[PDB]
Amino acid sequence: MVLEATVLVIDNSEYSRNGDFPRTRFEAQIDSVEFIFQAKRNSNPENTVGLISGAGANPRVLSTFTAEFGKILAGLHDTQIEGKLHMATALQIAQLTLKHRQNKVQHQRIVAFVCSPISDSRDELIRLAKTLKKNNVAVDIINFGEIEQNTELLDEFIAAVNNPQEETSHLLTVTPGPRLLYENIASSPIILEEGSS
Amino acid sequence: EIDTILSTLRMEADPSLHPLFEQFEKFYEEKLWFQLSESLTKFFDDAKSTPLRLRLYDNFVSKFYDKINQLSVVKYLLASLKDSKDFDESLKYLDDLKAQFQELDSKKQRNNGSKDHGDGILLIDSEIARTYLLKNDLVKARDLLDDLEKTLDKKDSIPLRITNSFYSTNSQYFKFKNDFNSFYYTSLLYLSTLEPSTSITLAERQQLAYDLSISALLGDKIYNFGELLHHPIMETIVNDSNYDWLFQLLNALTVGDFDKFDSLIKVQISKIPILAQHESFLRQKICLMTLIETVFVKNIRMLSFEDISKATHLPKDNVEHLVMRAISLGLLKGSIDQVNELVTISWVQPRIISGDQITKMKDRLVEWNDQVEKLGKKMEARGQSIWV
Repeated sequence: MVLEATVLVIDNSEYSRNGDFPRTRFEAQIDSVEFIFQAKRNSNPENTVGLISGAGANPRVLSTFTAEFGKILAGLHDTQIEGKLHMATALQIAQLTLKHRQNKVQHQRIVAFVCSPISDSRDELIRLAKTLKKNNVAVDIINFGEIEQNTELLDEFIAAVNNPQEETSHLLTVTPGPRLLYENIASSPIILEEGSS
Repeated sequence: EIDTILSTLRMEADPSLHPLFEQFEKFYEEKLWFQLSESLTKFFDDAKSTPLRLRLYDNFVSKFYDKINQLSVVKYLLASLKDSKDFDESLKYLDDLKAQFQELDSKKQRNNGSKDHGDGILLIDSEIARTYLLKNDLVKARDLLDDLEKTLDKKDSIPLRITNSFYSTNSQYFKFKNDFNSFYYTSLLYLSTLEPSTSITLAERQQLAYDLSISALLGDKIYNFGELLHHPIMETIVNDSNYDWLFQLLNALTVGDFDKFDSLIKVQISKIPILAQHESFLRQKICLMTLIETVFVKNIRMLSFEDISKATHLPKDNVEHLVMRAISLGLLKGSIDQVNELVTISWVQPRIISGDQITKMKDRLVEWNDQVEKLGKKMEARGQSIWV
């Protein structure tokens, strides 16, 4: 792919531990965070990824942009397993992280695993929508948590963010069955995806 | 597996209680485990009294031994063993679990990511002490408090759930020893850190309130009577019948009258033998309160024995004893003459600040500001040619 800066967002809600993916969803996530980091690098090696949590009851910046998985690993193992995803804070935090980098000629991406339905205000969601369009930030959300009993509030906004543009923003929906979580992300486009230009 | 267990729970139970067993099984099939955890909570909230409560635990703990959060799981057992009428059985189950939690943490660490696991262990040791106390062993609980207290302090913080159980054990121990003073400190904290669960029955909260009121009537330096009636715990139970005359002993103390207090106490001393054994402390307590109060609302710093004797209904012989206990308790400071028969006060104890007293503070500060500003103007005119 192209030289890309990504914030990977990990949800540590209390639906992030559902038995849906073996063995537990939380162990499934350890394998996926590692898997995804790697997929991005092998595509084009000029990729970097930072790490922030969107949950724990608090969001926390673990890691800024790095080409070493050892830091990203280290931020992951320090977690507190209960939280609640604050959708709004993750988008903002991610956007500020993307303004400062070691390379400032890179694509601006946010990928977020969403393991719970959102409890966020409706008004709040509308503001971030145009914040992503101002700064020309495109976001793929991997959802397998907000389809379990919830309907996608997020859909409209993610659509809106897309423009003709080498990045395409996408809502990626994953059937939440047993086949393991890194595998469904792999069989979803996320480095098999095409542009909007 | 879970299927055989589920049938056995339903049969021995009532028809009303079949759909409860059914809710759990459903979450299990879908594998939504946030919902499974909540639905166990509805169970132990108000049906910890059903004979099947303990077994129901035994299937879920095995599955979620290391899969979900340790605080969640442990919570069920504790509530189950608050409803056992046989405490020898209660002690055995804890002793096994205590043992499991010491093995578990090896495994469990790698699953969470990296986490604590002393959380369950602290709660288990409290339950061992509480079983002992309902069986009247004061000493076995006594070495468990010391060891348990130190581990609170070792961490930067203990959770509210964990610390309620620690303060739960302390309350139980103290009322047997009959120290009012000790019982008082544990209860005020228990209300602060009180769990948001409806799982702690209101019946316990009421009972705890009655004993609290009793601690402060017999207490030794408690002049927080107004303060006790502000907090929800007493405020709302004022119009209950047995907690009427009980709060009237609070209110009589406040206003410092002796007749409302006399008419009340002669009935309740006979009726309830608690007020009988601590009679010596109860009478003195009014006398002390009258003294402090007359001193605090006024701005003068001395009173003759003659003023004091009418106020407290004591002769000038006992009044000198009354003064000595007050200084000693830490209510007042001053000195005593018997050759001019004055008590000279020099210190008053800061008490509840009322809206009116803030205005009062302020007036004096305006007086002092002007004085400083005036002096500093003169001190500029002076020394005008000699400065750095």
